[PDB]
Amino acid sequence: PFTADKGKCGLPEIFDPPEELERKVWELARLVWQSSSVVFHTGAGISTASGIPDFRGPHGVWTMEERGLAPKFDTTFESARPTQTHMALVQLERVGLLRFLVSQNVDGLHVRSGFPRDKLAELHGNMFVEECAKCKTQYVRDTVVGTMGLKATGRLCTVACRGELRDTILDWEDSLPDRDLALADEASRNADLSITLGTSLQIRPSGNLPLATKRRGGRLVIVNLQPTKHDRHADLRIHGYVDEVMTRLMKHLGLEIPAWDGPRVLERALPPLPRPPTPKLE
Ligand SMILES: Nc1ncnc2c1ncn2[C@@H]1O[C@H](COP(=O)(O)OP(=O)(O)OC[C@H]2O[C@H](O)[C@H](O)[C@@H]2O)[C@@H](O)[C@H]1O
Ligand SMILES: Nc1cc(Cl)c(S(N)(=O)=O)cc1S(N)(=O)=O
Ligand SMILES: [Cl-]
Ligand SMILES: [Zn+2]
Repeated sequence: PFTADKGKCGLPEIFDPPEELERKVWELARLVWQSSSVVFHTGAGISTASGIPDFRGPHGVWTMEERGLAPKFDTTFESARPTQTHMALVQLERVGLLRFLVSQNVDGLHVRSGFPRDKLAELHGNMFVEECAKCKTQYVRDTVVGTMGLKATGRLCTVACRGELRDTILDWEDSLPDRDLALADEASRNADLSITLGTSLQIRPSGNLPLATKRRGGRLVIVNLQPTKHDRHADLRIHGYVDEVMTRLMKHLGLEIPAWDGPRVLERALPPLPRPPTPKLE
């Protein structure tokens, strides 16, 4: 924990100028239109505009620690609202343009946004989620589960079990959940487009999954203000605020970003809603 490798922290931000930013989000739209199977990979960068500081940005948890400063939260995890980017990802799944969502975020915001859990891999856990050791039944709580590191929460399974409920927050030494990692790897490998949003891609294996898309001629788009570990491997790197990128993209795709009704859990994805017809491309 103390010596744990926190990676490259506080690298300078890159800002694509407006003309170039506009061009690259139109190119992103084209890649989304052309793709049979789109997988999104999300990290701390997608929750910064809700007041949750990232890890390795200029004011990241780890960056600030490295300079002897403190991170600053503008929300609690319970009062955090899903961003435009979160709500855009809900809509893209609803209209069938998102096959799978792989997240490193423990903030519970994808679940609470109404994103279907059967299309979500939560690689590092979910702070609102506790799991029964005996029957592996998961409980999505309305409050943060008070422990980390897969500890006993003090609550017992209510399954028609009295099993010990434990948090789902990995500590440094913990293996990733095999179900989430298995499904994330399968999605990434079979995707012909992987789009990274607000991740520096420094954590193995989470950060390596988008590269798996590149096998058998898949395309990789990295959306990030800072450089990322796999920048060289990207077909497209967009240096801009993920909210500006996702709003411009939804506008290109002719989709509205849906209203957040407040914290809501959806276990299973629906058949796709209607979507606009595809533009002519070539
Ligand atoms: N609004 C924004 N728009 C675009 N990029 C942004 C924005 N805000 C931040 N960024 C970028 O978002 C990126 C966030 O990168 P990192 O902070 O490493 O977060 P991770 O998800 O990859 O951390 C992985 C794990 O590491 C931890 O130990 C935990 O275990 C994590 O789950 C930066 O490069 C920012 O430039
Ligand atoms: N950015 C961030 C910072 C912290 Cl400190 C935590 S944690 N360890 O308190 O869950 C979680 C996140 S996020 N939004 O990536 O889930
Ligand atoms: Cl909190
Ligand atoms: Zn149980």
